[PDB]
Amino acid sequence: TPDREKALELAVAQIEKSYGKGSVMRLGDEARQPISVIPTGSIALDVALGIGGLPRGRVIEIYGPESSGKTTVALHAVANAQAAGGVAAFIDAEHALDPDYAKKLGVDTDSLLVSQPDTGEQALEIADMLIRSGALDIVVIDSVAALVPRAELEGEHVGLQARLMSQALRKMTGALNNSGTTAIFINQLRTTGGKALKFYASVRMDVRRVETLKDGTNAVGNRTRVKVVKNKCSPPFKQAEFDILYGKGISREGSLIDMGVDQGLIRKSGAWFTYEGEQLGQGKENARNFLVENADVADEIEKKIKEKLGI
Repeated sequence: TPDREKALELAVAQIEKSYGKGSVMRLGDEARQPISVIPTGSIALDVALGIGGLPRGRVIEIYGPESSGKTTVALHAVANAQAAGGVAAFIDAEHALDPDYAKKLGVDTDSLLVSQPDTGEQALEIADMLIRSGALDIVVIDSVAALVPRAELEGEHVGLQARLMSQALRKMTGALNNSGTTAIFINQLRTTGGKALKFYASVRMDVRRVETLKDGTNAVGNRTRVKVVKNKCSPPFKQAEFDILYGKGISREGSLIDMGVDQGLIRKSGAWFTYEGEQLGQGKENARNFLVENADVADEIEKKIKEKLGI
């Protein structure tokens, strides 16, 4: 129906105009690639997000159970944002951060601004102050659930934690868009996904442990799964798997191999992984180990995956 196709295009454009880009997409669409994004530390996840990383100037939510990897994911966003010359902040109401781990996976913890605020509103106001400066590239709020309202802490009104977020998220959303600063809210499952946060966030990611990685006999890490349940920057509902190795973090090299074979850029002659006629290793671990020992080939593979895809 040629007469229908135009009407459909028109309707889509009218929606796209009056509510902003990404208000409607076909799930098979290619993503519109931004100038800069914050890579996540896994290329598989970067591809699931469409735009190759987390968007700038937007509210991001990352949630999952305890021991899920959601904080690891947020810490890689901090590492990479820093690695590109950015400044980072970490508003903490959990008191759980491990800086040694943070450092190993790549965070410049010395330069990391940290705040341990007294109330939930103090946390968001301080976040807003930092954002409105224009000097921050990323701010992580850990976590939504821990943000206790002042009235409740002072003894003095029941569901005003929801009223608190709504108020602040409206104010914060404008501040983030102007500054180009990404705000990451970490949230726990067992509030569930915020309430206001669920609707203000441009990207929502659901993070979970799938299975224990076998280090011969002992556990060296976890296979992690992430579904992008909400995505205003690129078609949603895509998922990715990657490895989080204890003490090291997300195995970048492991994820290059996974997306490597997925995209045909890496072939398999039996248990051997092959790239460009050369061999990477027998089994996944040798191939992974090879790529960390050979940064140049890992970057070449990373380059070729991005190019074959959107970016």
